[PDB]
Amino acid sequence: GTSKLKYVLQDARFFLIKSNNHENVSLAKAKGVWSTLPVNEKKLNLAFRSARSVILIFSVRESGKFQGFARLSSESHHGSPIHWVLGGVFKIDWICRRELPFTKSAHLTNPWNEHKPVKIGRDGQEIELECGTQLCLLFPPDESIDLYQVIHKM
Repeated sequence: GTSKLKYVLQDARFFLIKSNNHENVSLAKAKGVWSTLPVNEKKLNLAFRSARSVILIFSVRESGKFQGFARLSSESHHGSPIHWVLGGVFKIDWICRRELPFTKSAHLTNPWNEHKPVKIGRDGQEIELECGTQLCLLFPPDESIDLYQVIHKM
């Protein structure tokens, strides 16, 4: 079902994360971590303190798709070295590891990026609440993830 997902997304904040390659998203999916440039690190740390859930929605540049979305479980901290393909490290809990093609989100516009389609935005672009909620609900359900665990951290 979608009820626990909607609960996690209630009053959440949403950020578009762009990656240059699939390897970095695969690493983040396996290790439950993400790292970003300092200008975005500061914004995510501010948002983590401000909202019950902060959701990162990932897209690999030129893939034409989103690769999934996750929730921040920590502020950034400075751990084991991650061999990214090229600041601090955020811990993240994945909510959906399934893909969504850009074609399926063509009806969604982001008020915080001039009402451009939500697929459009620089790495770190915030997505307004309604658009972000609708985008996350478009993804295929990831039956391998139990959101009971995610709820306990809020």
